[PDB]
Amino acid sequence: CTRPNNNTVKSIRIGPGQAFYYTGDIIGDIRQAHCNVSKATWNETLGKVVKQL
Amino acid sequence: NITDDELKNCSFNMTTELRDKKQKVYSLFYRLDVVQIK
Amino acid sequence: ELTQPPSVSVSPGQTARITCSGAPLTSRFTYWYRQKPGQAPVLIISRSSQRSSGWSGRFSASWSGTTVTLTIRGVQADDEADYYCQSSDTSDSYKMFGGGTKLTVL
Amino acid sequence: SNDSITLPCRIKQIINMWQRIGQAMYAPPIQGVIRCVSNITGLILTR
Amino acid sequence: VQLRESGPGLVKPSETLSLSCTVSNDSRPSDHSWTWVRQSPGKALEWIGDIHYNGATTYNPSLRSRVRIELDQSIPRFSLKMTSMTAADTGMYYCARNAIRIYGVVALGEWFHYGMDVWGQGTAVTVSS
Ligand SMILES: *[C@@H]1O[C@H](CO)[C@@H](O[C@@H]2O[C@H](CO)[C@@H](O[C@@H]3O[C@H](CO[C@H]4O[C@H](CO[C@H]5O[C@H](CO)[C@@H](O)[C@H](O)[C@@H]5O[C@H]5O[C@H](CO)[C@@H](O)[C@H](O)[C@@H]5O)[C@@H](O)[C@H](O[C@H]5O[C@H](CO)[C@@H](O)[C@H](O)[C@@H]5O)[C@@H]4O)[C@@H](O)[C@H](O[C@H]4O[C@H](CO)[C@@H](O)[C@H](O)[C@@H]4O[C@H]4O[C@H](CO)[C@@H](O)[C@H](O)[C@@H]4O[C@H]4O[C@H](CO)[C@@H](O)[C@H](O)[C@@H]4O)[C@@H]3O)[C@H](O)[C@H]2NC(C)=O)[C@H](O)[C@H]1NC(C)=O
Ligand SMILES: *[C@@H]1O[C@H](CO)[C@@H](O[C@@H]2O[C@H](CO)[C@@H](O[C@@H]3O[C@H](CO)[C@@H](O)[C@H](O[C@H]4O[C@H](CO)[C@@H](O)[C@H](O)[C@@H]4O[C@H]4O[C@H](CO)[C@@H](O)[C@H](O)[C@@H]4O[C@H]4O[C@H](CO)[C@@H](O)[C@H](O)[C@@H]4O)[C@@H]3O)[C@H](O)[C@H]2NC(C)=O)[C@H](O)[C@H]1NC(C)=O
Ligand SMILES: *[C@@H]1O[C@H](CO)[C@@H](O[C@@H]2O[C@H](CO)[C@@H](O[C@@H]3O[C@H](CO)[C@@H](O)[C@H](O[C@H]4O[C@H](CO)[C@@H](O)[C@H](O)[C@@H]4O)[C@@H]3O)[C@H](O)[C@H]2NC(C)=O)[C@H](O)[C@H]1NC(C)=O
Ligand SMILES: *[C@@H]1O[C@H](CO)[C@@H](O[C@@H]2O[C@H](CO)[C@@H](O[C@@H]3O[C@H](CO)[C@@H](O)[C@H](O)[C@@H]3O)[C@H](O)[C@H]2NC(C)=O)[C@H](O)[C@H]1NC(C)=O
Ligand SMILES: *[C@@H]1O[C@H](CO)[C@@H](O[C@@H]2O[C@H](CO)[C@@H](O)[C@H](O)[C@H]2NC(C)=O)[C@H](O)[C@H]1NC(C)=O
Ligand SMILES: *[C@@H]1O[C@H](CO)[C@@H](O[C@@H]2O[C@H](CO)[C@@H](O)[C@H](O)[C@H]2NC(C)=O)[C@H](O)[C@H]1NC(C)=O
Ligand SMILES: *[C@@H]1O[C@H](CO)[C@@H](O)[C@H](O)[C@H]1NC(C)=O
Ligand SMILES: *[C@@H]1O[C@H](CO)[C@@H](O)[C@H](O)[C@H]1NC(C)=O
Ligand SMILES: *[C@@H]1O[C@H](CO)[C@@H](O)[C@H](O)[C@H]1NC(C)=O
Ligand SMILES: *[C@@H]1O[C@H](CO)[C@@H](O)[C@H](O)[C@H]1NC(C)=O
Repeated sequence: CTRPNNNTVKSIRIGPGQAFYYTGDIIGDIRQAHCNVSKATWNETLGKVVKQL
Repeated sequence: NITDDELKNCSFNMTTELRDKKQKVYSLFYRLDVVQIK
Repeated sequence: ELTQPPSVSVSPGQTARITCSGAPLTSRFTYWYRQKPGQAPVLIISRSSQRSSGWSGRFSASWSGTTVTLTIRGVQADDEADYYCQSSDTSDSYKMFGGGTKLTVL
Repeated sequence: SNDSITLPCRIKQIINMWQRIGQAMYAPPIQGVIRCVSNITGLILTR
Repeated sequence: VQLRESGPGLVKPSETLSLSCTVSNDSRPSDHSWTWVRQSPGKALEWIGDIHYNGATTYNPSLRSRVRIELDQSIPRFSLKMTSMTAADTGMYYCARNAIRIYGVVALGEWFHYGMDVWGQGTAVTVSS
């Protein structure tokens, strides 16, 4: 799994010694977070389940 | 600059270390952490 | 569809601007081409990643409403051709062209 | 085989852990990229 | 990158159309888009259709009932099947490469069209008798 965004994190102080972080900017390749699953591995799983059900 | 289309560039006010002085900064957020009442 | 001026007249040396208008240009991206008569079209403005203004070399383009202005910096007499803006629909189903715009150089 | 389905995943920052309403924990965003690998062991199904 | 069209030159009316466009010197031929666009004399351009190597094709819906675009990938040459030729379709026709670059998962739509960089020879499509 991944969040493929090169991201810049900046810091500020909101009050009497209270730091805070925020997403400043991203460097420029706007993507979407995702996860890969091996396909043939997953079908091999579900055949075991219906075998018992 | 132009294109089609999960981020919001947000105008934003906030306090500072001192009690009276304000702070006009900007940041970014996602979709599901902010709501319309622009 | 799209909307263009039919012809644009300018002297050499000045800055000619062509405004491609149209209903799909609220959202989608605009192409540009050059075609000499009797020869092939030529892509003149392509794009990089989305937050990168596409590409800025010799030409540029701005956006305001449904209008897209085609900025031509440093007009000479050799770029005489017919020009075309291109986009697709916001539904992303089919691809249309501009009407066509002649460059008139004094 | 030699294939990989891919899921769309979203990102949030304001969580409510274990549905305890009133408590709201903020997620500090972190720099660099994100990679984490995990096994699959347990599943929940509902008739 | 090279490309060359292929045409008969003179086509009778009410017959069909067989065109193709051979591509060479392409290090990644497999990840672009391939399209036909035609042009009438003294007119604007006229998009026809497109093909990608998965097999997915779209078309101009007004022309869709008479056209078909197919593909060989061993020889990088994609074809063109227009039926029912009329004299109003006399013009200058083009094959073109529409490039796509990738910023992530292809199956999630993390790509964008670069733009149509490479344009064909042009062919004097003459529908006459
Ligand atoms: C889950 O599983 C998923 C799998 O299903 C998996 O998804 C994969 O994700 C990764 C990343 O998340 C994806 O990787 C991307 O791939 C893109 C494409 O890379 C391929 O194509 C290039 C292009 O090579 C062309 O040119 C050479 C000659 O130099 C030819 O030999 C090639 O054949 C090809 O030629 C064609 O194109 C020419 C140009 O149009 C044509 O003229 C020609 O006719 C040809 O048709 C190949 O080179 C790649 O092969 C290897 O080569 C390079 C060489 O350095 C290696 O570095 C590389 O790693 C490969 O091993 C490959 O085949 C990439 O574009 C993309 O990389 C961009 O992004 C990263 C990160 O931002 C940058 O570091 C990188 O530099 C690239 O950025 C440039 O381009 C983008 C364009 O969008 C810009 O945003 C950016 O600013 C920068 O632009 C600058 O440079 C440009 C060119 O240099 C220039 O044009 C710009 O103007 C600007 O100057 C990235 O690597 C991968 O595709 C996914 N796969 C699938 C199937 O989805 C996922 O990760 C998995 N997840 C997990 C968690 O596991
Ligand atoms: C449960 O799973 C089953 C199977 O596991 C699911 O059934 C499958 O569902 C699929 C989508 O719902 C369906 O795939 C489609 O099949 C048709 C015919 O086979 C095919 O044409 C489709 O391809 C189009 O769509 C995909 C994704 O949208 C695109 O990646 C692809 O390129 C095609 O899109 C192009 O044409 C569209 C037409 O409107 C354009 O809008 C679109 O933008 C795109 O154009 C671009 O791509 C072209 C190609 O590069 C390019 O030329 C053009 O210029 C643009 O760049 C798609 O494969 C399966 O057929 C279907 N299978 C079965 C057996 O039914 C089922 O959905 C799941 N259940 C539920 C409830 O979701
Ligand atoms: C900031 O960006 C966001 C998204 O990045 C954008 O929110 C979206 O705005 C569009 C346009 O208002 C909405 O798109 C609609 O989506 C449905 C289905 O996707 C379409 O069918 C709709 O088309 C009909 O409605 C239009 C309304 O005028 C008609 O013109 C059209 O012909 C159709 O009848 C329409 O495209 C989309 O729903 C939102 N997204 C969300 C999550 O609400 C937002 O508008 C941008 N901010 C500003 C100020 O524009
Ligand atoms: C999830 O990611 C991990 C790594 O981030 C992937 O593991 C990698 O899997 C590939 C093949 O599945 C391995 O490549 C093979 O390595 C052998 C050993 O040298 C080589 O001889 C083969 O020719 C082949 O290249 C790779 O080594 C392995 N890497 C690690 C660190 O384990 C895994 O496949 C990913 N899973 C999914 C579902 O994407
Ligand atoms: C959000 O909008 C603001 C508008 O002010 C952008 O901030 C400006 O960005 C330009 C270049 O990116 C700088 O030259 C200015 O100095 C910035 N203004 C201020 C007040 O700092 C900001 O870049 C936008 N956010 C993102 C992520 O692009
Ligand atoms: C996921 O489970 C597998 C079980 O096969 C783990 O693989 C083995 O784990 C043991 C102890 O953790 C190691 O001694 C072996 O060397 C591992 N074998 C291989 C081939 O890796 C695996 O470690 C588990 N995943 C994680 C992230 O711990
Ligand atoms: C993100 O971009 C910065 C430049 O703004 C660079 O220094 C950094 O190395 C990039 N991140 C990664 C993981 O390469
Ligand atoms: C595009 O936007 C970037 C940052 O948003 C800016 O630096 C650049 O000048 C803009 N280019 C044009 C042509 O508007
Ligand atoms: C932030 O404060 C300034 C003055 O302090 C004000 O002009 C501005 O409108 C405020 N921003 C918002 C989004 O209300
Ligand atoms: C392909 O064309 C390029 C120019 O685009 C050229 O440099 C190269 O030599 C050509 N390839 C071969 C094998 O001749």
